Amino acid sequence: PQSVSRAAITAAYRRPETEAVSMLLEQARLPQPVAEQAHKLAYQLADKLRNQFVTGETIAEALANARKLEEKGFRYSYDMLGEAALTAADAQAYMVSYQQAIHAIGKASNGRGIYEGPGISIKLSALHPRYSRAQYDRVMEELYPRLKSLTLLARQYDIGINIDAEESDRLEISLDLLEKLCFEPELAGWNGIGFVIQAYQKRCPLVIDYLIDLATRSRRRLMIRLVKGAYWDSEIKRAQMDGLEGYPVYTRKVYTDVSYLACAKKLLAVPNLIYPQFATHNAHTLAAIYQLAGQNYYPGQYEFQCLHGMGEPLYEQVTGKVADGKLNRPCRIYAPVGTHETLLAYLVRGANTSFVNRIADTSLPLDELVADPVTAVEKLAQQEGQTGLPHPKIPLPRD
Ligand SMILES: *N1c2cc(C)c(C)cc2N(C[C@H](O)[C@H](O)[C@H](O)COP(=O)(O)OP(=O)(O)OC[C@H]2O[C@@H](n3cnc4c(N)ncnc43)[C@H](O)[C@@H]2O)c2[nH]c(=O)[nH]c(=O)c21
Repeated sequence: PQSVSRAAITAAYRRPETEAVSMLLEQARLPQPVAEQAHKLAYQLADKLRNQFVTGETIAEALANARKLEEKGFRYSYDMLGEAALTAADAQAYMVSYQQAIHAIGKASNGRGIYEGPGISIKLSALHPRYSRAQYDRVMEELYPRLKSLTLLARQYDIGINIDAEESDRLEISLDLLEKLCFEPELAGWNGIGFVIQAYQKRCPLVIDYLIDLATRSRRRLMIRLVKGAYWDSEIKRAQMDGLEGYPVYTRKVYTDVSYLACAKKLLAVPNLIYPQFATHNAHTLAAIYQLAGQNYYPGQYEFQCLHGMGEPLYEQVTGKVADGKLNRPCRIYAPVGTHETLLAYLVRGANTSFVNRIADTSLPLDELVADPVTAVEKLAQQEGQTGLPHPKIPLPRD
């Protein structure tokens, strides 16, 4: 059974890009004081940037190697990576591996809790055979009890447990799993449940409204990892192959940047209901959130996140003491754990390296690198005669 907010999500599924962008544009606005500040900071972070991906083969080794950056203010979220589960036995192997990881992480956490201590990150596609194409009934029957069991194990140790986000046609299933989990009696009062949402989806703002509703109804604070989205190519491909009325995601990168900012504001507005975790390696996005979060930061207000191997050089400037030239804002490192061989997944994941490749391009000016998304959309509208038009090289599926 659904709440009104929950039922509201469907409509936005693949709504016209011009409409979606129009609704959101001004919501992504940086106040003038904020915008100038964010630009200056963004500039100095990217400029400083213009001047290894596996944390450990086992969780014990990952934990051993974590002190170095934890001492500097970083936090960690560990994920036992590997291929999607194909059989129930694969799923169970992953289950066993997650359980063992939680005992180890919990022990190392040693009562640090869900904010300051490390946490676990899980992938639903690891926990159910052929999840990408699995049926609702079977997921609820077989996946849910695993998710609940892992979550209770994390509560026992008081560590955060985060649910990943995958392809857009998995969204609704994942939300049902989240809703049921939030009403478990044994989880009452505990706020360590975490969930990923993807800004590149047109449904994202509506998903946020539902999450706010859910946190309210279930009397908790949700830990929400806001990312841009990792599956853009395949989202575009699948909609074309299926001949849909439109895309579930934006087709221009700047639109996703606009969406991320508008969504970040919505998250920050409700400190009682949400602990926002801003996962980005983009220097402007970081700087903007930093200013948007306002004055009088406190540790439990929010955190940044990044991928191991991609984010440290940026966040070395952010996490740490102000006396040392840092910003004193925590960053949680997402740390893949497993045999280095199984790192092939990393290589498997252009779209997702937009900013990091652009900052590597020393022929690209820093000022265009850290340009305001909203301002850029207005410029595009000026040139093209209308706001929020789809990428010119990507027509609708039925074209
Ligand atoms: N897991 C997860 C967990 C953590 C801790 C992090 C930090 C990230 C992920 N995650 C990956 C994430 O979704 C992004 O792919 C990644 O963080 C890179 O984004 P960012 O650092 O913000 O750099 P950017 O500014 O260059 O953005 C790139 C981003 O823009 C979108 N894009 C690209 N091209 C586009 C076009 N033409 N039109 C619209 N949008 C376009 C893409 O989203 C691209 O990624 C991750 N991702 C998940 O989906 N789910 C997860 O659980 C995690």
